Amino acid sequence: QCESNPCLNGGSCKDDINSYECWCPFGFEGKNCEL
Amino acid sequence: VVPVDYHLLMMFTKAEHNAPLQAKARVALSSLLRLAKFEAHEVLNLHFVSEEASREVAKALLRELLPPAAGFKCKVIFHDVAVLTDKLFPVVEAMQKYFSAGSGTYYSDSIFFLSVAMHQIMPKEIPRIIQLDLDLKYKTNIRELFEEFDNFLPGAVIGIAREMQPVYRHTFWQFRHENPKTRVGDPPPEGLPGFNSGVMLLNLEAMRQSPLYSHLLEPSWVQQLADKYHFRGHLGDQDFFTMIGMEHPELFHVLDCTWNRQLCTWWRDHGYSDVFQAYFRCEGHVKIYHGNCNTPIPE
Ligand SMILES: *[C@@H]1O[C@H](CO)[C@@H](O)[C@H](O[C@H]2OC[C@@H](O)[C@H](O[C@H]3OC[C@@H](O)[C@H](O)[C@H]3O)[C@H]2O)[C@H]1O
Ligand SMILES: O=c1ccn([C@@H]2O[C@H](COP(=O)(O)OP(=O)(O)O)[C@@H](O)[C@H]2O)c(=O)[nH]1
Ligand SMILES: [Mn+2]
Repeated sequence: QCESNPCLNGGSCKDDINSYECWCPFGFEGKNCEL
Repeated sequence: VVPVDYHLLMMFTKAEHNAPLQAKARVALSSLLRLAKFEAHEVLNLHFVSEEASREVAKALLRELLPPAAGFKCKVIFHDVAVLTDKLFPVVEAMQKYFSAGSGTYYSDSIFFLSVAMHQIMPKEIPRIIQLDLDLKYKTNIRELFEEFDNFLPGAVIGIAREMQPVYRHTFWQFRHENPKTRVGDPPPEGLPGFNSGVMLLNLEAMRQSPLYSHLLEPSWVQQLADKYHFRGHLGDQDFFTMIGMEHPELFHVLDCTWNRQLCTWWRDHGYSDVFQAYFRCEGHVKIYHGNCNTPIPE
């Protein structure tokens, strides 16, 4: 198991090796949609 | 009397030195067995998919719980995770890259697709089986779930409850973006929120006998739909059923939410505050609680 990618783009797992952007769902920011 | 067999199947792997999983299993199996009632000529078959260390753990748990109060005949069967993995792999290989954590195709993920090819893994004497998670709490007699098989419309092969979080809202983002009018990923009652694999009525005969279902297993069909839906997941069978459920809802008998009342709220806290309620709502007399994402079950 991996932790779900909080980002809307890339793979299903967070810290997808092949992703460089993180499009966050509304109201979140940060490299893992933390704040 | 002609003896009537009932079949349940649970995954129970890597359970040695995993006390949270053993306690989950204990809660599930003890409520299951306390509340089950079967007629004298009926037998409950409990299938476990386990490597050899989890087989011994399960046996220790089961001997403390069997025979059941209600006194009905119960049989335990173990299936080797390594044997099933090898059987599943030719069928399941091509779907793994879309629905496993994360890339690409590993043997260790193959068993998470067991349900999709259960009709080819189980003896043909087994016409139907109910696959269940071990993080459940049964509030009723499991015998009652089996009558849901009778509600399958022509062409339906699998019974399954909806996913109760907007995980598929999130997963289908790009397809939703390109198709503003889609119901794919929307909440009930009118949207298609996807499925949860915690409780599944696998009609093996109907699965075997469905030409549509058989085609959908083929590498190029899996590939075409995952491309159409821009689908990437890590939840295995749940993902595959959810996806082909978007294309071909006729395959699925949707169970009442009360048969699989998911308690996980992880997605509420990860971008879906405003809509979470519309996915999570479940009303009626709860028959099975599902403590998914390690969520403690109320008592
Ligand atoms: C995203 O990652 C997080 C953090 O690891 C997970 O908690 C999320 O998974 C939860 O939310 C969605 C549910 O679909 C999921 O429960 C299912 O998991 C697959 C099946 O094994 C199971 O029967 C089903 O309940 C839940 O854990 C994840 O989306
Ligand atoms: O190490 C593990 C992890 C999972 N499971 C089985 O697979 C199911 C899926 O995991 P779980 O239900 O804990 O996660 P959920 O997907 O429901 O959040 C469990 O009920 C177990 O039956 C297992 O046997 N060993
Ligand atoms: Mn579960």
